[PDB]
Amino acid sequence: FNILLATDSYKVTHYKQYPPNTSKVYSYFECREKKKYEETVFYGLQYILNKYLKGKVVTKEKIQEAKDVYKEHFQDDVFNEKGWNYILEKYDGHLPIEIKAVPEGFVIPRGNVLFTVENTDPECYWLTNWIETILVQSWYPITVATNSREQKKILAKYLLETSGNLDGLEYKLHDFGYRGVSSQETAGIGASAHLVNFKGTDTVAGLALIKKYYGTKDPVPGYSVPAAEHSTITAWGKDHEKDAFEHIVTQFSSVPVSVVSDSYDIYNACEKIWGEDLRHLIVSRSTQAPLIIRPDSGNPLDTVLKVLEILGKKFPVTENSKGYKLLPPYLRVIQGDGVDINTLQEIVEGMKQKMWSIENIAFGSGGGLLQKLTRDLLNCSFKCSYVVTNGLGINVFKDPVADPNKRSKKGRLSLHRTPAGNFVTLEEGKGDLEEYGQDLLHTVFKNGKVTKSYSFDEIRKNAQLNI
Amino acid sequence: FNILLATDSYKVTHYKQYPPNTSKVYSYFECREKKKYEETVFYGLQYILNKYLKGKVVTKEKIQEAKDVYKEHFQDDVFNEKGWNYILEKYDGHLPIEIKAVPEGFVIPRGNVLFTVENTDPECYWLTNWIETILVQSWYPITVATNSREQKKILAKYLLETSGNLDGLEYKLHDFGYRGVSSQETAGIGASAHLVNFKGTDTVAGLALIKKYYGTKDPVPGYSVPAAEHSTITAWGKDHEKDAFEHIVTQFSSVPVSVVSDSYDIYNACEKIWGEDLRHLIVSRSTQAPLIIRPDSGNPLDTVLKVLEILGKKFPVTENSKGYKLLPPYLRVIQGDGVDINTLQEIVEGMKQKMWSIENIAFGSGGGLLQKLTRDLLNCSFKCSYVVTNGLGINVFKDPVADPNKRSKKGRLSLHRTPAGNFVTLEEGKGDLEEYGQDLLHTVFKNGKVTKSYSFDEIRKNAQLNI
Ligand SMILES: C[C@@H]1CC(=O)N(C)N=C1c1ccc(NC(=O)N2Cc3cccnc3C2)cc1
Ligand SMILES: C[C@@H]1CC(=O)N(C)N=C1c1ccc(NC(=O)N2Cc3cccnc3C2)cc1
Repeated sequence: FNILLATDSYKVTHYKQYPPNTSKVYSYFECREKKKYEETVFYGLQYILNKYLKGKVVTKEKIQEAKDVYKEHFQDDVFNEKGWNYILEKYDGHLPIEIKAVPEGFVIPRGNVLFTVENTDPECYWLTNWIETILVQSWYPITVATNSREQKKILAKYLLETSGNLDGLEYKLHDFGYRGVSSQETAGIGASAHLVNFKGTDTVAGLALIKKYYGTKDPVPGYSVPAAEHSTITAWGKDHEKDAFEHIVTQFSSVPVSVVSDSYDIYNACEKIWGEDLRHLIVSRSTQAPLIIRPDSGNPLDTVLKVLEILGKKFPVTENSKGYKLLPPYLRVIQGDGVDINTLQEIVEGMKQKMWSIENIAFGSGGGLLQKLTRDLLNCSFKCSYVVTNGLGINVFKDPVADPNKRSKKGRLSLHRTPAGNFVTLEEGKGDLEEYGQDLLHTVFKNGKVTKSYSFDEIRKNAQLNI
Repeated sequence: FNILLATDSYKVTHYKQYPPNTSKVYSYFECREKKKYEETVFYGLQYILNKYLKGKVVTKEKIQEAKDVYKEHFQDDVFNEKGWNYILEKYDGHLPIEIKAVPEGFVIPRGNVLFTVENTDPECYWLTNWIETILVQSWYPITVATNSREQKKILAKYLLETSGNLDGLEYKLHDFGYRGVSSQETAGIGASAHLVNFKGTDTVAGLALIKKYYGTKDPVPGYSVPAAEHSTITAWGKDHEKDAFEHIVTQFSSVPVSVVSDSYDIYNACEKIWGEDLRHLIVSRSTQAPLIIRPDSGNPLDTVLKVLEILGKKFPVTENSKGYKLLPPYLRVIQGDGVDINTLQEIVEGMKQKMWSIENIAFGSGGGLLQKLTRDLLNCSFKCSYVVTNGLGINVFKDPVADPNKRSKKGRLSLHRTPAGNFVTLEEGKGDLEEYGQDLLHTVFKNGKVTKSYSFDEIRKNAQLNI
């Protein structure tokens, strides 16, 4: 990795575009508010600080590599060799940068400063926005963690209404999205952002990232159970679906086992194969080792409601304290196809209307959880708010005529507790008046060293639901 | 990187789920047909073969790391230590796998075999689908390359109608999506997939991936020009937008320069600042070094049409051979906000309706180009089609009752030229009859060695538009 090749091309030319005699460029990141995701989980910055920004990031070889590449890329010699050499010689290749950030796991309303960046050496005014591209990728873990947590709110609300408790809440949305993300690296980041809110994952890459960059008291942050795919059923031949089911549940008789049942006909599998032919292998299983039946095709709501109606008539169904129907403890369902925040809400409301407890079901989400997200969802944005030119500080901003929603904040920023216990961002250095107590941002990075870190345990505690 | 921790958790348990006495598992990847992306660019497999699959991928330390992690992850000892040890001892940690693939750059209609995977050792039946997760991530570079190319078709069609040529087509869609993707790795893969079709990029990460894994005769596969951001304008102070514009165009007087002009009022910037105050610096510029005015806010179509109307009345507009209006060669426009395949089509059709040539404009796309894409768009899918159990080959498939569109192909597959010059996938080993030509799939991977490679130059040639 070469930080000199880890920015937008145009930023290579920016050191020649600022006003001459500029000693300071001070920039900030926010989840810009709109005209519905009203609060965001801050998670991911620490990963980036440690992997890409900290220590000796500049060498004589990296400056040369970059000079050679940009000479051909621009068909011109615009690369700032002198500026990068200054960093190598003065600070042994350590970035003269101060980053202040909200603590990780913190749940902040839209339109508040989450972190600030500035240069600590007047020579390195250009460096602040060089690293915009790297720092803005914070959007991804922030967004995954926020959208995961909003899904937990929906599951929590319906599990409480239909069961009267939150038992198993942290295992009800399982990460299926390893194959569905753009890269191995994305898989690690995304799975880690999900585990802020839940404990169930099949995206193994997430575990090593958490261990290396955050840490947990427990040996692993995430857990899984044995489960079939279409290959492990269909390999037996079309006329031997029963022989496949029997072999799989018998191999995993004393642990929970998920078996995809839609290879040929989901409704036949539930009613005839599970419901009659193999009934005797299901009803004998322990409460700690249920069969979990997995549909994976058709309208998600309609398929879940019909599978439950089928199983309710073949197995001894009970009625819980609140009047909702419950399968026996050895039998559960998981819907692992077409699950996003929208269809999740559709299914649990649909199940509630037909008097089925949410105790009965868990969800698998892949693309909906880790891939079908953009920087646009929470308006994740990095902008310059304050510069010092000719020894004079100026409050700086954009305010486009045709979009007031893209207006940026002015001057040096500070995050404060209101008297009612909410958050406010003070602009124009007004935090120095100390009318709102102390700044809630901490220095997390300074002059190539990480100065403050959080365990994955702390982050989980900060990210807890109200209830 | 540890390939033993680079799969879906549930696949760790699959070696116990296949029929006993299974010596072969043969699986295939396709872009499944629907009930409108009719043809896909095959690109990305080679990257994955070299980075993750080739050579000694298994060590005594990696088997132990995996055994320790999975023991805690499952709260059970399910990990196949024996199977992974066999690969270490017999093949010096080299994967006993054969992968056949269509050549990279190839444009194939939906629902055709793109690559096949199988084990070369009867012991390693389980290995074929272990690597599904890693191989299926091919969806991302395939999808980016396909969607980029469809956008090139739209640009090509309207540039021809309005100008009568394709001059500068390969520079008209510029990659802005470095900050908008989920990771550094994704940035590299995505930018590389775009450069299959175009030569303009700001996602620098793409250049090193191409050089390392593919190669070009040319020194670099992608190019860029100097450009401003809001920071390099707004840093001058609200009342000095003119002083900023003048400084920037003067610094980059002999090369093309992009200047974002919407910081406060885009319409004022075009009509008064560019159109009157600084007119004398624009009209003096060379045809090889134009000013490119950049709006970045408001309705994309409406803003482009109004900026052009403004500039058409302040600058000497010509009428080309085909009756469409053309700015002087020293003045061009780029729309770099809210550009996806849909809005791209909206704008060029809108410009055509108002008799503006597509010569006038180029596009910047970030999230639309590299992030706002899923595995669902082209139905990228990996399925088992053929097994050998008890020495007997079986043709295998899924066929869900409630979704015929998820039906998979049967038996050993082969890709052929039809007599009319189209593609067909033969099922059930029917390719072994010589009734069609040669199989177009070539062995690209066998027993830990990459056996066939393509230059980025070859891939570009294969991916060309007809015309
Ligand atoms: C163990 C949890 C808890 C629970 O209460 N229920 C009902 N279900 C659980 C569960 C059910 C199923 C799985 N795993 C799966 O079905 N997988 C794993 C997986 C990964 C990627 C693509 N497809 C699949 C199929 C994982 C956990
Ligand atoms: C030079 C190309 C070719 C051409 O014909 N036109 C009209 N425009 C071109 C061009 C126009 C603009 C740029 N670059 C930019 O405006 N950038 C670069 C960039 C990257 C990420 C986010 N924002 C920006 C702003 C690069 C190339």
